Amino acid sequence: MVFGTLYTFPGDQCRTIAIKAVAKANGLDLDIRETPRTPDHLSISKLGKVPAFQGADSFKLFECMAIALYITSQNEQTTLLGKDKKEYAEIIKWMSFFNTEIVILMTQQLLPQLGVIPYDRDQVEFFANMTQRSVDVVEEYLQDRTFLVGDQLSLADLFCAGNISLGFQFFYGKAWRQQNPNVSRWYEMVCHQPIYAAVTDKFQLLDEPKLTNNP
Amino acid sequence: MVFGTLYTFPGDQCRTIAIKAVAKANGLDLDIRETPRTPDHLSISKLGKVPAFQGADSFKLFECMAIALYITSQNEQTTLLGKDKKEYAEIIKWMSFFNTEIVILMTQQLLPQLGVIPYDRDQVEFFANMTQRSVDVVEEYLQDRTFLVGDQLSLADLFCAGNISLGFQFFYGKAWRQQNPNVSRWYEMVCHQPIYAAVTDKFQLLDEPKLTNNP
Ligand SMILES: N[C@@H](CCC(=O)N[C@@H](CS)C(=O)NCC(=O)O)C(=O)O
Ligand SMILES: N[C@@H](CCC(=O)N[C@@H](CS)C(=O)NCC(=O)O)C(=O)O
Repeated sequence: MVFGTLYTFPGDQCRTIAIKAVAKANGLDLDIRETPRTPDHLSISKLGKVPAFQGADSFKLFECMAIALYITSQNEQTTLLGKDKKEYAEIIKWMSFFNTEIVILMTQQLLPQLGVIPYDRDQVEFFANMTQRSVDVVEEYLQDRTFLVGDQLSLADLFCAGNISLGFQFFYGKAWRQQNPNVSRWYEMVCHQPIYAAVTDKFQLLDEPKLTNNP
Repeated sequence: MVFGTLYTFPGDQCRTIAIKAVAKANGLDLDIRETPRTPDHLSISKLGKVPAFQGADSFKLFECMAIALYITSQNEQTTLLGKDKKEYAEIIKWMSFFNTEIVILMTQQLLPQLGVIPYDRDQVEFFANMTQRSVDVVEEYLQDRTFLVGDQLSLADLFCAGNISLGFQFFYGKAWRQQNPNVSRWYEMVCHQPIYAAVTDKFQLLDEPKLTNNP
């Protein structure tokens, strides 16, 4: 049967890819609802935030990290949560870092350029820079590393790749990829893992950025 | 011996209380460094962010959630990480929700009123409101609940109480506590748990808020 219901937006959302991916890998079928702010969604997330999740259980969850972790843990033989307590903590670290120091700031960089939140290039430039100095941490970390954590694919690879994909959809052109080769190489690798590619549209990179200022 | 080193600010910092508390409960001694941005701190957190942690191991960690979880997990008999996979996920949820939907917004409410980041009352009012509608989720959730997760104290109680304490230091006067009785009652309860009170200054609540606008 269906293991539960996941409320999200249409397509390949930054905070949802990794959740779909580990569900299909662990053999848990999800019903996907792509219409936010319905009574059943707000029953989980009173604020109407995506992603939100309800088990067939009807066990309720919000926060993308919690949903990803709960799904992943269903498989007591999983390989994706590290070898030992150290590596588990590293996975928590990178998930939390990508969710707060990259996605949040990149969103402040992006929304003004789409019209959503009010616009100001001096403010938009501030966030582009802060976003980039956080990504720089990852660029340098991945020098001579293949995976974020240990020697095989983990939930952090899938979750954080999914997060950063926002950057590859809008800002990260060939030029950017030239200055950020390790992140580019790692991202491109995660996106070609079967577990991840199974639940996403076809991989594709920008030539020119779709965005600079002003709009 | 010392289990490791924790870099933080002086006193009862929103993202550190819970880390000190579970360390002293699990019998792990920490060296506490209260001077940020030293070479050994930036060796962990290149961005100079607090909290950061280095084991005697010299296992390195940043992100308060990851540090709290790593310390807590050292005690394979711990009671603080829930009964089963459902409750573990609930703890992740509340930790992540408090860290992003409350502390982050409350910080945007606070900094302009202290001079740090530029000031604007229309913007400061926006964040006060968003902060409060996230706290409202917790107020309503705690109606007829004692603990955030299950029937006993958990890491989420300690971590999230520690987070929200920022609100009690600056904005949450007797008036506020009247409109938010469940959060007030729960917070006051966590702050009197020995594990938590052991590593904090003496509990104390505001009468009038220390802050409104303008400054
Ligand atoms: N702290 C949440 C953030 C979730 C979030 O903010 N989602 C956005 C979409 S990416 C949303 O649903 N916004 C609707 C709203 O904020 O009202 C998490 O980590 O899961
Ligand atoms: N995502 C981090 C946030 C840590 C953070 O931003 N800490 C603040 C103090 S509360 C800091 O150190 N700021 C210094 C800076 O940003 O340069 C976490 O959850 O641990």
